[PDB]
Amino acid sequence: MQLNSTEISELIKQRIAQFNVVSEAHNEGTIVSVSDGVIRIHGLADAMQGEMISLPGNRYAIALNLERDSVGAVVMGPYADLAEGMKVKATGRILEVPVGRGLLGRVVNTLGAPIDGKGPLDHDGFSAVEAIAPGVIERQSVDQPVQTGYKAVDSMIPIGRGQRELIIGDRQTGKTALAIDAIINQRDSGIKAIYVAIGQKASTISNVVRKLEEHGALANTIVVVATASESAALQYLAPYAGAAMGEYFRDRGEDALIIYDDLSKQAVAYRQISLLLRRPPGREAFPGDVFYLHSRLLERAARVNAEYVEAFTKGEVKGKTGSLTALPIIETQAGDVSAFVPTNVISITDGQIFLETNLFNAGIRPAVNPGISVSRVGGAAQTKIMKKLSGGIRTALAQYRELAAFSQFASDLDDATRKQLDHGQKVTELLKQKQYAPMSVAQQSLVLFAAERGYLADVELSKIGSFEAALLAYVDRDHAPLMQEINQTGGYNDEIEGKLKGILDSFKATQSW
Amino acid sequence: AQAEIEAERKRAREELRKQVAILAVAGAEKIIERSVDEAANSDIVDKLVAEL
Amino acid sequence: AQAEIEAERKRAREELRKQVAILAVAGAEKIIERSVDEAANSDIVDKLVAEL
Amino acid sequence: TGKIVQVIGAVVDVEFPQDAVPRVYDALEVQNGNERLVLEVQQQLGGGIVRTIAMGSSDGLRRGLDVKDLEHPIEVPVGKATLGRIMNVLGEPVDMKGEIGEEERWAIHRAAPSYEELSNSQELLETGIKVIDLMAPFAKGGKVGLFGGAGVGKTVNMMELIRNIAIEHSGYSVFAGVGERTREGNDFYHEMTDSNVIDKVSLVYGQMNEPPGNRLRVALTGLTMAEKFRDEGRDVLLFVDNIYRYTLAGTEVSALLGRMPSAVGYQPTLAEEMGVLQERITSTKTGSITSVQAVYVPADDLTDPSPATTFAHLDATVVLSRQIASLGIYPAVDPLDSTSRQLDPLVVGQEHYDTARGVQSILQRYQELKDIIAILGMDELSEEDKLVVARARKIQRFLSQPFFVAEVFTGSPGKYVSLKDTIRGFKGIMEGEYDHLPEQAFYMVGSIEEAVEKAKKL
Amino acid sequence: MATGKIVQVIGAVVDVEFPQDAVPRVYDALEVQNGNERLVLEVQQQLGGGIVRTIAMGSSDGLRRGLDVKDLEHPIEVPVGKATLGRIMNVLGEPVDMKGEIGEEERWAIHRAAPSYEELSNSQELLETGIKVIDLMAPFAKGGKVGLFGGAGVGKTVNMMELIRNIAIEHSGYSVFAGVGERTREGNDFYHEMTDSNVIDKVSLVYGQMNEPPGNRLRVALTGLTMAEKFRDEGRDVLLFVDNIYRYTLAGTEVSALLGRMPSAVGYQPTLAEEMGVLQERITSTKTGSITSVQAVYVPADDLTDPSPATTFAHLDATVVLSRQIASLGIYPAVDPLDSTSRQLDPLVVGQEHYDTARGVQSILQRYQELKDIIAILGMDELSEEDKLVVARARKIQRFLSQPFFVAEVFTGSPGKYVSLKDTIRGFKGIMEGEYDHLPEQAFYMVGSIEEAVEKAKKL
Amino acid sequence: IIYDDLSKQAVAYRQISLLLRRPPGREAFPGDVFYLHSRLLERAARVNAEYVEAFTKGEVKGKTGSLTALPIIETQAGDVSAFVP
Amino acid sequence: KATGRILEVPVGRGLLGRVVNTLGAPIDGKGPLDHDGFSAVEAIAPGVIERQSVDQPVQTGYKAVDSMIPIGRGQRELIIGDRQT
Amino acid sequence: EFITVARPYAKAAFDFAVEHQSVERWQDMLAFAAEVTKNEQMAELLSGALAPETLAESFIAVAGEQLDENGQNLIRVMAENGRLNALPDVLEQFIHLRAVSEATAEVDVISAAALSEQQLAKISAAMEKRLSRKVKLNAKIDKSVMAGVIIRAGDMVIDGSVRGRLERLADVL
Ligand SMILES: Nc1ncnc2c1ncn2[C@@H]1O[C@H](COP(=O)(O)OP(=O)(O)OP(=O)(O)O)[C@@H](O)[C@H]1O
Ligand SMILES: Nc1ncnc2c1ncn2[C@@H]1O[C@H](COP(=O)(O)OP(=O)(O)OP(=O)(O)O)[C@@H](O)[C@H]1O
Ligand SMILES: Nc1ncnc2c1ncn2[C@@H]1O[C@H](COP(=O)(O)OP(=O)(O)O)[C@@H](O)[C@H]1O
Ligand SMILES: [Mg+2]
Ligand SMILES: [Mg+2]
Ligand SMILES: [Mg+2]
Repeated sequence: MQLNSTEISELIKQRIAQFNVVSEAHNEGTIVSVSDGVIRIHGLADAMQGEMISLPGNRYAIALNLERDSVGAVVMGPYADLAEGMKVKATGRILEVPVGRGLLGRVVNTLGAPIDGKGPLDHDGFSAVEAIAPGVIERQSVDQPVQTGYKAVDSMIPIGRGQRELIIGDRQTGKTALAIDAIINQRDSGIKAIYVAIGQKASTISNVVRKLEEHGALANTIVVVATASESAALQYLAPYAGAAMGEYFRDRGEDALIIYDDLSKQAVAYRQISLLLRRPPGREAFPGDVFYLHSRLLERAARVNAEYVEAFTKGEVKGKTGSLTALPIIETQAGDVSAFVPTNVISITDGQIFLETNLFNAGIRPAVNPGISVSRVGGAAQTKIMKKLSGGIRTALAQYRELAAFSQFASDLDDATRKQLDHGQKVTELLKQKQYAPMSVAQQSLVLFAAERGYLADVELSKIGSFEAALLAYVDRDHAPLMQEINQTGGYNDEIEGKLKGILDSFKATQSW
Repeated sequence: AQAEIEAERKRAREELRKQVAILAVAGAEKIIERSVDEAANSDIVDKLVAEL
Repeated sequence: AQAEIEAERKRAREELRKQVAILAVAGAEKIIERSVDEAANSDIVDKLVAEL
Repeated sequence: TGKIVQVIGAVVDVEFPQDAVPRVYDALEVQNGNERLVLEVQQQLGGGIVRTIAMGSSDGLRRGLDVKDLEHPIEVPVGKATLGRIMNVLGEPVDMKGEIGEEERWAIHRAAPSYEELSNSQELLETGIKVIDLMAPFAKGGKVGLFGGAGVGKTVNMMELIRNIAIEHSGYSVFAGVGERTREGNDFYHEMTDSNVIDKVSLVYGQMNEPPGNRLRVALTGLTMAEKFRDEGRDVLLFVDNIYRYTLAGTEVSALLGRMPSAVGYQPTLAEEMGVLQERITSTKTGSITSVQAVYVPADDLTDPSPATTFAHLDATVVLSRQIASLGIYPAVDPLDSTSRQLDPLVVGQEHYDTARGVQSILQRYQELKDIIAILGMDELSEEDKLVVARARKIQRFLSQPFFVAEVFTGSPGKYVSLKDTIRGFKGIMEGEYDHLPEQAFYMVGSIEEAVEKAKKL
Repeated sequence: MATGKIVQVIGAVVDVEFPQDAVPRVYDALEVQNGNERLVLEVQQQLGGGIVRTIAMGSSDGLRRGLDVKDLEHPIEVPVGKATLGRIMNVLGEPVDMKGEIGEEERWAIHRAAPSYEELSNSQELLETGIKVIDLMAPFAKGGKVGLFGGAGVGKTVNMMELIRNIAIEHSGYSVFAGVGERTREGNDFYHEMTDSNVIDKVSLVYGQMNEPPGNRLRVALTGLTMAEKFRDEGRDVLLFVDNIYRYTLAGTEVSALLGRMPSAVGYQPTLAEEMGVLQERITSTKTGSITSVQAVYVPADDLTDPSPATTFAHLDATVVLSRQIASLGIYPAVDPLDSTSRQLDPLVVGQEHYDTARGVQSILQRYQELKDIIAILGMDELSEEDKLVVARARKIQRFLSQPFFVAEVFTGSPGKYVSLKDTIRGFKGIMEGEYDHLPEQAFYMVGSIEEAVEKAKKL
Repeated sequence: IIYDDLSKQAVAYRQISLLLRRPPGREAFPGDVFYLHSRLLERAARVNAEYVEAFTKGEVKGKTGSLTALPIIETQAGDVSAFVP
Repeated sequence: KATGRILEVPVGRGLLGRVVNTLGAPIDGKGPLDHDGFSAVEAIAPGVIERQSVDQPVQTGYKAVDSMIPIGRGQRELIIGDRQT
Repeated sequence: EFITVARPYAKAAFDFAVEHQSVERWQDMLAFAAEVTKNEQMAELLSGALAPETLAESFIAVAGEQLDENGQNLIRVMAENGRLNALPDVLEQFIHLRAVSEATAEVDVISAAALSEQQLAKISAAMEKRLSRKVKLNAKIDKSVMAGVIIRAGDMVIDGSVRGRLERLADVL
């Protein structure tokens, strides 16, 4: 079973053959103070900003304040063992993380050390944590779909390959659920997934990993973890490590989806770091450069043209464009979007999905507010059929909500207004969807066709859900080839509409909800 | 289940490597303690000063 | 499988206990830069048996 | 060896020879008059100066006093020897009985369990309280948080949870009083002794009268005892009387430690200070910890950073509202803000889930209608809206329940309600079976049969 | 030779100590080797003896205390003239389009004084945009300044794209686009759009994207202003487009705290109004040449009370306010007629017909805004029949102001419409009168000219 | 014992505190404002006979001491939700 | 000059019937104080084990208070309200 | 710490001493001025909030070994800003600037045992070419390193100790 017990010895012994006797030279400094994870270092004349500073043991610090006669650095780990007068060695290295294909299905901390207990990492080398985003001339327009599996999101608010779509809302409104369902849906789409957990408690991450493992999604996903207990440096650096890990795929011509969970907690950790460094607080006690943090973080998510990929790969990969899609999550306290961090993140991203408590309590789950939510890429990210169906739908629902506000006390409704009110109520009922139940493109297209072409009109509101379920089952058993054609091509034509109309008529005649 | 078993086996192997390394270097320390030579020390000094 | 690897670890101990013998390389062949006479000819087995 | 050089409230600076500077979190000792005062190291300043927090009253300290350096952090007794006794933050006995027969002492500052050790569990834990187990059920080994303002009834709910949960749990329990009333601690201890259940509970008490250091560090001692009981392989119950005071003590001491204020004047390390404490209260594959924590809400502002940070660490959250309490409805649980991780059709099953969501939707519709009702009155409503209002009011009344611990207030005897009875009653109310009964019929009734019996006499 | 040494590196702010007799002047450029890459620093303040505080025009990462800093005795100078056309340049005037060297003949400092009082002009020649609400409520003038106010996601970018497609193509003259703090994707899409439509040869692009350090975003707008001023001084008429003015003040706010200034107001830098005036006063049409400018202005949380949007209001001539409340209904362009205004909207310019139509529309919408409050609670039956008629016709006008742009077909899926001023006037006159009382409200939504609203009513 | 205007005390700590440059918290009171009242009020308690005997050194036996307190707080516009109340 | 006393105030039954400044100095014209020594102004309240439960009545005259809001010996009872109420 | 505030005074004093070719006397005066600052009663006097001129004139009284025209001016200038406590650091920075001006560097050598003169000579010769300055070695051999040698100049460190090799090897774990 473990005959390797002999060979591990040879593996250990060959290290001595690998070791080097050369006497190196390094710059040296001494710790003068230790407090709350921040250390002040005297000396280190050659220290660079952002440099990795090596401490006693295998611990590291990041140099941030290069003041005269003193260096301020933050410890990336448990700082309590440090003491005044300890000797500190300045390396030449910037922060780097393990990166590669082998990270899939592994749980690693912000430093890249595997914490899942599945043994050491297989990886393809190391990449810098801090890196610049591709310039203007290296990008390509976003025109490819990433399917969320949610009717509301995929219809009204399309997300494209290379888009930055903010998920924003109050606590306990389903922000995490939507993102993990988006991760689950990618199990067979070929898009790699990265889930970055900032400041969440470890048991929640255990539950998330268990849910991803209950489906086939975990083998396609990388999980980066920075629990609430870990030092602020690790939490604030966590998104960048995930960004670099996703950028690994983006430059080779593969698609990656990266979920930043609670960037607000990253901003909180950075505020703590800045205040401990005695930097001047700005508005809401946040440091001034907090916008630069999120802006330079989020600008990495982009779609690059084939030329950039060929240049990066030195001709190994030709003709393929890489893309990184980011879905940041922001928590608002009472729907107040005027707060500093929400305003910055809303300014940066290419759109937002608003989840709010009132709709969630009303039973509208997912509680996507069609009015304030918007996608700035729009129809270019959708397949042709989905675009055709949903384009009218989203504004129709918004204006229905307005009309329902207006009409609430009027006894007499014009028949056009009655049509709008009934249609809006039925469409609002239609978009509700249970958790962990993604729908394929063909099924969403079929249901939206059933809604748009008026077939839902006579059905009473409560039976609409059973109508949808029965239609899905009937079409799946009787009309599989058309579903396969729609899922593969996503095309739309006169014969496609005719077949859909025939399917709707046959279902509505023969079947029972 | 099979993947869990294989992962536990790999973890056990890495554990054994961690076990051996610490006591190995600790024994090498004593090898230095009981095999050091003043001529060897002078050789080390002269070697490093010859390449400083 | 866990009960298999539990006994296999007890089997593994003897290979770990044997291979701790080879420490003359790790310290001696690095620090003196030449091969060395086995001054610790008795202390090597002393370390082997005492440490594991 | 050390010399005191500054005394600023609870913070004392001590100078040591540069070769002997104590490590962070080391315990120091200084004679203060006719008593011995312990100091805990917080920060290492330059030049051998160290900044410490006094575990006691700092008045009477002069400059230049000799300070003795203990080489270990604060260590408290643990194990079965702590069972049935009241202990200080420093692990000293506070009851008049003799010394604690300790066999082992543990440092209070410990690392959280690793990600691998964590264990998942879904065993629903039943309570006698209709609203809690209906809207926000919680599982064995999970975290429960009671959020409320001043006077809404966090402590009463926690005592009722203690009474109900202790029935089916035979393991040990730990109660940690942090910055609360001493009178409540004495009453709890006496009622535990009278019921002869004291010998299963370890009580760590640092109350509001204590200086900030005791309130700041007291919770960690209770956590250390709970961790000792857990690592033995048992199933433990942990109750924190008020988690908010810990952060409040941190805020009080933060300014003197030389840290710039943040947000609403809280310490910048608020989130890390809360997380390091909360992460240690977790069930593990070796043993499980069930935790109930009361969370004070300053000025009823649920958006304050201290309540806001706590929300993410908890599995089930019960929010108490002053407005409901003013109606006389107890427990004053707000059902539109209370939420639990366990409200999931897979675990609770479909019927419970559907009943809970129906109640939630009905109450949301009532909240939506109330603004119109306030101005135009109920007469303007549509006939279905009036039925919605009538059912919502009945639901609101039915959520009330007489508590056994509240008999000293209401006089009426307490009730225990099964989950089956509450789900059946609420489903019956929503289906309209009881639309002929008055609202008062449902007020303060244990079960629906008691509601119909009260209706006969109105 | 290099004569200075870095002594502090905090964030984007670097302090350099020079000999006491060779202190660099304010706004002078500095040069330092950040490993392989050459880095440029801009001197902001002279303080103490020989020490200067500087903003790095690039990433501060990798800088060390002690690095030698060379003293370039001139401010940042950028290429100007026809050579810039069709090229994409950064804040420093370096090409970033991979097309090769700029090959300029002249270079200009980005910091310069505004035109004097005597040189200004008042040639308010009316300009048509082809948008109903903009042409009606807030007419443009040649050589004027236009601001598009709005929150995030209200339509500033698509409105500016439609304005470009309308005027700048027909303008028959040079144009400058300053991408201050823009998204890289949108800048790339705009460049490809200009290339495919084959008008890039007439326009020069300056880009400072969000990811760039605060110095680049702080100074990038001045490069565009310098190029536009070079074109103007030749005597040409040029169009200047600014992606977002607000981000310039945001970069200033970022750098201000480290520069030792105390905070003010909502945490803005104390010099907010001074910087805003300094930038805005160079965008003017002098007697030699005219600069027409359209500026998008971000409004934080749609609060027009915020000092950054509040201050810029005084510098513009026509102000178009986009409101999320209208955008929530999906009725784009979402221009608010009751907040938008223009200096040109007086009878002496527009003639009495246009002025009367605009005033009528404003009054009708104002009355409807009051009546809607009664309707919301009490219901529509409580109104006078004349108030009911006013509500109906106002609700019609509100929808008629909408218009599909054929730069937004990707979103809507519908063909764009172009409207002349005369047809807009006639349509709003007809809706104000009884000609169209019988058409439904939806009959006007995103239609275009009044002449086709009847067609949608028949189709509805 | 009936303390009058414990509110007028809290305003006074704020002055001594703000004069000492201590960072204010919610409203303008310093975070210690809870400790101020908590340590003053907690002295009002009823003590068992054993404490009385220990304190009196055996002079008084079998009697329990007590101290009742009636603090007075003044609310603006009947707002019971203010910080100090 | 630093006195050796931590802040202390005169105490004793002889204070009864006097109007006294916070330092213990009398402000009435009734001469010096007879007192039973001094006591510390800042002190720690009795701990958990020294308390006893409240079961004795302090009767205020008003019917509403003694009926609806009983006050016991050793209890702390907040009186809270707006101005001139 | 007074490190940052001592720098201008040390630089000014060194430039003045260079222009008057009196560096050694200045160094001795600075040492004397640094010693009186450490006096227990003078420490309390300096801690008290006396007026700058009276504190200065009281400080000059305790010093009769100062060049009055220049040393008194120095003390009065530091007194007017309350920097008198910085004198022990002004002295150190003055020494450092003098050593930089004379192109001379101190080097500390640590080894398991005393070195031979020839090894010391080779070390000094190598260091003089490394720094391009004159060097002055001092030997501080240590009980804990069992072999090798450590060379420290400024803050650049070259390690050849066997202890360093042992720890650097374990790091490969
Ligand atoms: N589509 C849905 N249908 C029904 N329940 C849902 C749906 N989406 C989420 N939920 C439920 O809502 C609750 C909160 O979900 P989730 O944890 O994703 O919220 P969140 O906004 O991320 O919360 P937090 O602030 O705690 O991180 C859970 O009980 C989850 O099961
Ligand atoms: N079931 C109940 N029946 C009647 N009254 C109740 C009930 N539950 C709570 N109360 C009321 O709650 C009041 C205060 O309760 P409790 O002491 O638990 O509050 P708390 O929230 O812990 O407050 P504090 O913040 O002051 O510690 C009591 O006076 C009691 O009248
Ligand atoms: N005239 C319009 N027609 C259709 N959609 C529009 C229009 N204006 C804005 N939108 C919607 O608003 C979104 C954002 O518009 P954009 O102008 O990019 O935002 P911003 O004003 O923040 O730059 C677009 O994706 C588009 O769907
Ligand atoms: Mg979440
Ligand atoms: Mg309580
Ligand atoms: Mg726009």
